[PDB]
Amino acid sequence: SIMSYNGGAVMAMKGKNCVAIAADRRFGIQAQMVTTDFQKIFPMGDRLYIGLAGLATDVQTVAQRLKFRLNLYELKEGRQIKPYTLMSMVANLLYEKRFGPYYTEPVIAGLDPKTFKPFICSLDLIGCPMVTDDFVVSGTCAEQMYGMCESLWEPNMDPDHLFETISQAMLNAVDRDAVSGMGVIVHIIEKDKITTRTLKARMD
Amino acid sequence: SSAGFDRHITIFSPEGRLYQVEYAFKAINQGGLTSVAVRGKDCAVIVTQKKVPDKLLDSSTVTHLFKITENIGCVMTGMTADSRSQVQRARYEAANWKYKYGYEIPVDMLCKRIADISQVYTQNAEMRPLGCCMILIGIDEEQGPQVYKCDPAGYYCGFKATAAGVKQTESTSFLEKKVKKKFDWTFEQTVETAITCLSTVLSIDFKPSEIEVGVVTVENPKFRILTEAEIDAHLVALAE
Amino acid sequence: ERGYSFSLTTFSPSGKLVQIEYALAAVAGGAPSVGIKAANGVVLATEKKQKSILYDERSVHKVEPITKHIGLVYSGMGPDYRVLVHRARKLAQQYYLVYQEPIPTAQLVQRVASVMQEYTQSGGVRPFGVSLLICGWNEGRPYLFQSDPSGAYFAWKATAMGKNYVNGKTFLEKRYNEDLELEDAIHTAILTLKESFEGQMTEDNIEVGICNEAGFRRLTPTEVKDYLAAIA
Amino acid sequence: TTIAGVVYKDGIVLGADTRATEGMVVADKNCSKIHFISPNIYCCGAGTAADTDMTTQLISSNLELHSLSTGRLPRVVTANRMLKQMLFRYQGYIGAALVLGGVDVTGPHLYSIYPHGSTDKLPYVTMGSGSLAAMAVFEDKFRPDMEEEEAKNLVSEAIAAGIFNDLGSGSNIDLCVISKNKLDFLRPYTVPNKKGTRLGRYRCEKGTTAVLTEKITPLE
Amino acid sequence: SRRYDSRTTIFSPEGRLYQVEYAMEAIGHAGTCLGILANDGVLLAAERRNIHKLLDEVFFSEKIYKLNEDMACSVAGITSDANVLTNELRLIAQRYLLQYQEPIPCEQLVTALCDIKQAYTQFGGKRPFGVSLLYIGWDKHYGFQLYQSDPSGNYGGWKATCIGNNSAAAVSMLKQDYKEGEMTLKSALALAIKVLNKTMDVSKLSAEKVEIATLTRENGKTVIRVLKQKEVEQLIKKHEEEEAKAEREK
Amino acid sequence: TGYDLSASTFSPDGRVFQVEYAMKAVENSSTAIGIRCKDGVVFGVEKLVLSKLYEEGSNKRLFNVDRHVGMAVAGLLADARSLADIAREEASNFRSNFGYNIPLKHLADRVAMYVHAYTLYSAVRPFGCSFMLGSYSVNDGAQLYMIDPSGVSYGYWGCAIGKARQAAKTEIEKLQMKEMTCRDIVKEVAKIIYIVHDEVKDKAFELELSWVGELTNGRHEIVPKDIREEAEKYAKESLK
Amino acid sequence: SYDRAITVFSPDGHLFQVEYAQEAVKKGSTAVGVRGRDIVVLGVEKKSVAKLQDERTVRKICALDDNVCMAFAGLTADARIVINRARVECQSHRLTVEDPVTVEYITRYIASLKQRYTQSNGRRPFGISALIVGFDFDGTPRLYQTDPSGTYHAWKANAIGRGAKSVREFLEKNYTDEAIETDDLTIKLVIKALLEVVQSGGKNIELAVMRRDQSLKILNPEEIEKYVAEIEKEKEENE
Amino acid sequence: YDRGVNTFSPEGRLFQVEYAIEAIKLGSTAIGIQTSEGVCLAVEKRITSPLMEPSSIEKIVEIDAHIGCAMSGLIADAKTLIDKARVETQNHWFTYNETMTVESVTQAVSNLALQFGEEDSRPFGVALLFGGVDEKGPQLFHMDPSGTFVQCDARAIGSASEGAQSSLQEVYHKSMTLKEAIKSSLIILKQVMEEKLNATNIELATVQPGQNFHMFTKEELEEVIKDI
Repeated sequence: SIMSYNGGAVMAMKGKNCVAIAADRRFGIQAQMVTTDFQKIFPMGDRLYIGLAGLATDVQTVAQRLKFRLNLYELKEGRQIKPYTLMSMVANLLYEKRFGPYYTEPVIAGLDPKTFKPFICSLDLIGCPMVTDDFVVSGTCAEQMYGMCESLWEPNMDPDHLFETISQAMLNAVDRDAVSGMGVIVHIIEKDKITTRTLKARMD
Repeated sequence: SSAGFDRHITIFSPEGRLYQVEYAFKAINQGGLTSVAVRGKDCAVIVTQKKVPDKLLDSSTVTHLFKITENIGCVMTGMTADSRSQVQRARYEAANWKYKYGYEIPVDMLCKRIADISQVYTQNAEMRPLGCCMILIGIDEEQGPQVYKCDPAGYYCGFKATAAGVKQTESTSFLEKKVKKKFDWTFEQTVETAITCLSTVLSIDFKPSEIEVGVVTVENPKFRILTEAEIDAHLVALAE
Repeated sequence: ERGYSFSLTTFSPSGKLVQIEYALAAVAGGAPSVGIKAANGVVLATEKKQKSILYDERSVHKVEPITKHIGLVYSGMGPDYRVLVHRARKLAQQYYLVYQEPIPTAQLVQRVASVMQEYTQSGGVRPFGVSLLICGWNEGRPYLFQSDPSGAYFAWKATAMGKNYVNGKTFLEKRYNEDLELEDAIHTAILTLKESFEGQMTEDNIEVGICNEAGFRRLTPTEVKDYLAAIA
Repeated sequence: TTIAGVVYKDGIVLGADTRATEGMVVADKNCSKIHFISPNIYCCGAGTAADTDMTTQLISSNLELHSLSTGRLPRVVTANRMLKQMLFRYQGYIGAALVLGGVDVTGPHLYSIYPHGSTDKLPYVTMGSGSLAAMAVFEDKFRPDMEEEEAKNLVSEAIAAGIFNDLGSGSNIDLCVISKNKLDFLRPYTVPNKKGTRLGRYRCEKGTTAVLTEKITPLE
Repeated sequence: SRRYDSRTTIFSPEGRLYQVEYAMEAIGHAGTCLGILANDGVLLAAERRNIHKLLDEVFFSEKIYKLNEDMACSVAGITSDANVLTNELRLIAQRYLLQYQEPIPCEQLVTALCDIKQAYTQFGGKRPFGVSLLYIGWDKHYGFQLYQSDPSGNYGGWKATCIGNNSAAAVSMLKQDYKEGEMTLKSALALAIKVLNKTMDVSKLSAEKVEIATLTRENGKTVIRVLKQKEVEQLIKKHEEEEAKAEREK
Repeated sequence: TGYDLSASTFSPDGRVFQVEYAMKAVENSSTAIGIRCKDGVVFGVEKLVLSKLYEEGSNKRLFNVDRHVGMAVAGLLADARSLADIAREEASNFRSNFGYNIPLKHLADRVAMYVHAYTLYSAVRPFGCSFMLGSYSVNDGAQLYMIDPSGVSYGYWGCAIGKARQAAKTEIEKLQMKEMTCRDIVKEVAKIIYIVHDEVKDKAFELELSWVGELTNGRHEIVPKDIREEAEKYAKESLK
Repeated sequence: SYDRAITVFSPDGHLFQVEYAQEAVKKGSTAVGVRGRDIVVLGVEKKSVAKLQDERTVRKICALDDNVCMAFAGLTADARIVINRARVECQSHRLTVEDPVTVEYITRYIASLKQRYTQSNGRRPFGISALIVGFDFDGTPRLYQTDPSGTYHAWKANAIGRGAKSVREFLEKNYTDEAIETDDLTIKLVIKALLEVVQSGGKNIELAVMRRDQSLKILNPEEIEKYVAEIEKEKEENE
Repeated sequence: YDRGVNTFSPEGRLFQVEYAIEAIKLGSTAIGIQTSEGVCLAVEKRITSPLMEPSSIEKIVEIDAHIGCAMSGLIADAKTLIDKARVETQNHWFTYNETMTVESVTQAVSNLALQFGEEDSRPFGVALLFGGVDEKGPQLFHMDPSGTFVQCDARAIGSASEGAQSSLQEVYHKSMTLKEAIKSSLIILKQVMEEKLNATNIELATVQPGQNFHMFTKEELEEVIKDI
């Protein structure tokens, strides 16, 4: 499959009053190392991010095309976009090609423009919506990602244990499969302020 | 008030009046056709007459009445050139309605289509505005009787007592105080006043062969083209 | 067909459009219309009177709401009113496909006036004499908007349209102060309906829609006689 | 992913589960496959979720503009004709499994939606991979012209029976009740399948995680 | 069928396009705008068309519209006919961001709109654009860029611009107070205030009847600032108060 | 001025003179008629010969559509061939989708759509051609129809076109619509057309004949003029 | 699309709104040019600048290539279209036949495109003209002209715009084959031309020079005063 | 009364086309001569100023190898017809492998001469002089803007057209040779030229089977000038 070329796992773990998202730093081809610089998470709008896992062309395509539609939205009316309209906007573009569909695993981690309510969603390449308050992940390993959330993650968590849990999550899970590694970048956002942390893996 | 070609095309005057379709209002008087419609409680009646140049006139082509569907039917006025084409457009709208939607047509949306069609042709003056007047009846459940008339101005309106044509100003003005009041409407009562309103301007009391009279009552909802036999029975019934 | 589509309506020596001046003259000779944005919601009244007793208000309506939460009134001809309403209903889906959410008030005015202003530069005829009044309730504060043929739209609490639109508005300027409620808006709507009356205070000579933050509510003339019988 | 229902005497009762996953791995226990159409009609999704949602949004689009223009309650066959026409044009390219039902003034109507567009009227229909045991419980235990309460018990037992049988059926139970004077969408209902408590505490603490760079971005 | 069109495109016996004259009259009627010199900032001033106090004015900026985050433009002309160009140029600047993922220097953007503005002129006898608009913003090269659009297709861009017949009296005041850096944003505030005081016939120069906007360069913000009426009130009051100190020469 | 120029633009009287200019243009054409008995429909046309002008049998106004339907035209000859060819190939569409004969009543609706549409658009003009349509069949019967430049679809048991029209069809009422046998009515109408449409103005003329009905079993062709010479076998003694 | 007759042929021998649109070029600002074996020069006046703002962007001379200089007259809009259209041509001739654009190839494009732009209906002719100044490959010079009908012709010197007969009569001193033996004599020739053509002077004068492969340079308002100093002093030296 | 621009005349003919036929009378003067040794021709460049460069103005062009052409009145529209017809001469060499015949240039140009129409665009005022030598020997051909083609032993266009042909009718004969055709034509050319004869006033255009192309070369025309 094409999803085994670039790979990548975007882990968005929501806390109590805040939402966090994390992704691997490594960008390369299969097991051959290239560079850790490329970040698969991109900032979109104000107090909102999006994770992407898949073909880097479609990843940057969603980055530039969402920036297109979002700029038209914010430049028409100055109101900040709501996450529900954003998800319907993402599922719209992914459904525009039924027989031509691109390869991506969009994961949106954002806040509420009006209030402190966080948001999480993970859609397939055809834009299958999932709206929950717990967590959203898209990546390679099926057993490891959701398995660490079942073994650790709880509905009510503070940012201290949120980063520590997602740390060992990105450790005991991502390090299982060699296609993702070489460091992990973490983005935790809340109405108060935005915080960004990073991690480290083996350099082999 | 007129700038350039304004007099010959459709735009708005200083008062905003259209020059072309006001000629279409006097485009009805060609032929001298007068169609009156009286819709009663359970029934709706149409009455119209004809002109006969000579005996070579065919009795099959006499009928000026049109039938949209088996339930609903129509009557036209003015120049017959625009009426036959506009009726064929109603055939296309009714056939496409049952096709894609697959249920009974309210006859209100059909009058919405024709109202916009004659309006869209009034928009651009490089095609003929089609000033023909569109008059129908209707049959629909829970709404009782239905009669709708699509005027060439691009809007649709119709009710119990409604009519359009050259002499309908006189007759319907008499029908103002004559109809209601309280007057109850039966079959022979609605057809009687359909004759009396014709007797206001004409009062010829000619044999039934000349009139084109449709009537639709709700027992079997299907509208039926009338035969001169039953009208002759109603003609001797209205003579006291 | 021909397909000329040329712009034939052109600039006057003063710079304005004489055809649009004829359009505003069709609005100035239009039927009396008024609406009031106050507090919770917006109230629409205007007037409808048949040419004779042969017509009734139970079937054909001069006021058809654009959405369940968004109503609309207007001045001028009905045929072109239902035309721009038909385009407004279609355009509502072009919005709803991407958003999957209802639509803000001004969001209609932006795209409707854009198509209307496009229809000016475009060939054939123009916006004609239909000046539409768009209202609705969103984000907790409702809105009342009106545009013109040239596409210029403004926001306010209340206005008068059609004939005697200046006299009725000067009466609404002294009556309307601070904020008003739905009952008070309907009350002074009877006052501006009694301006050109004719048919005020009678349920069959007018139609009253009302916008609310819970969504637009269209009441039959029965409720128009309820509140006003007994008027004021 | 199983949708089924039965039409009782005075109305229609439908049901669905929330379970949509892939394989034996537990992923999403909560999913809403019952989608809005209009006050008189609901819809139950299956197969591909995103494609059937865009289809039910176009059907709700056509019924929104038409019912608003007509001002009356449309018939179920009005959307069924466009449903069977659009899916027939693709000849089954987009997999579509839906339950089309509703109660109008003419009474209840039920139509089975297939990717080819073939629709037949039945008192009860079962769609999805859990349609085997559901049809078996229905066909065996069904009697015509049941009341609303007995239909709720039949739908509850039929959907709960297909849970264990089918591989992808389970988690929450959704109820859909359609009638002339009442419209009931009841979610959730009952969750027979769960997952127990953790065997031990792996809960993380500070000092075992090395942080390279911690960036602070104040807002406002 | 050739006599219906008025030949707005076709040349005129005067040796030039005849409709462009009436186009310059369309913008030259009721349109009131200006520009201020750019030194570490820039500001904008216009006239509010609304004389009705009952209006809501919930749309924030009235005559000024924001095409880009760091770059906006003043506009003068028919509202909706300008609003078509607002979203059009906004999409042209958006398709440039869709290309390079980087903002748009105003130079090639203004010339692109000029190539669009000549469309109605050069074919079909179409009605030319009755809207002439200004340009403001900032770029990595020339810093603050203040340009001007003309119906003839030229970009008449200056750091001090004039729009309208009433503002034509300010050009003499612009060159009378003319300086370069030197001028503070505050000095340009009093400069444009005296511009309206000389041009606009409103008694006492009411602050709520005229539109004022500013712009600043911040890293990496570069905010286009819509201002509350509080600072404009005290600005024009402090302005004519400084003029009360400028009449002491007698 | 010039309210009559464009066909899409009305006039203060409520019509367009382009149709009226085309109407009286057909009046300059020679005799074009039709008559239908119970056994068939008789057709005839009078050819006007200016000088020689050419060989006999060339470019006759009598045309054909299908085996059961044919054209007798009037007015401009080229546009007559145009609408004749359009109605000629139009029957092939009904023959392709179905495979039986096209009803003449609804075949005139097509020409009604063509002529009316050409009056709708301002770019094109109305056609200055009229014509007669008639036919007979065992499963259909005798239907004669008349279409003019105004796009009117109508018919009579008999009709006339050209200079002498109302005076030519007056005495035709002596010939019955049913009881008469169109085989003998060939020479019966031949005596009328020979006497009427006065030839004292232009002495050189010629006469054509055709027929359709049951005797030919729904076949429309020319009843032979060279056989029995039924045209002048009688009418030579009718005027004296 | 849009169907209509731009201009029709009159028995007088020419069209109306095309040949009369030459007045749109005749009413434009004065523009001239001089080719040379060493350095090529040109000039323009009547800038009508406010002098208080930045006029650098209204410049009437652009470059498709460093060796190609565009000198035009008339309104700016059609000039900018001539710029971008010739940019598509010079770039297409950059892609195909990599070597730079010859003057006959660009004049054929600009002139014949305008001609076929006057041919098809629904296209209004440009109200502008232009004349090319530059250096052909292998050191040869170039100058040509453009017509509203799209005809190109090469002169010895370029005098056009307002007062074309006045400056051409002033070229009586330019007919000397000794001009220009040096670049200083070429700029002195433009100095005498710009002083005579037309209203001038000291501010609105705008020009530039290019010598061989060296790119064109626009001198600041400093040496321009020096060339105007020695040109004005030459009248005192001629006594 | 401007109607449709395509309207006929009551005499009659096309309005706009006949107006352009009168517009040919202001063009340059060019005279071709048909001679068994070859088809010659010449034109007056009509110097508008002493600054004029001689090689920039040419009224004669070369279509095919042995086929030449001339222009009249308006230029650029004819210049487009020149190279556009050359594409059809190369497409002629595609299938037929040989040079296009001089008579077939009529079908290659005059057929497409006026295609103009309002929909799917304006006529031309230029008349062409077709020189060349086909397999049958020298041929001189001429066409009008309307597409009407005629074979002429000598044809003049532009200003001197009526005057040059009226004077040249006497000097032309079936025995005219090449050198005689050149020096007897420049007598008319020096009569129909306003400026004093020089190398920049007129150019020669010749086509011969054995000497080509040629066309003609400069500095030889000056040798014929001293032979005036």
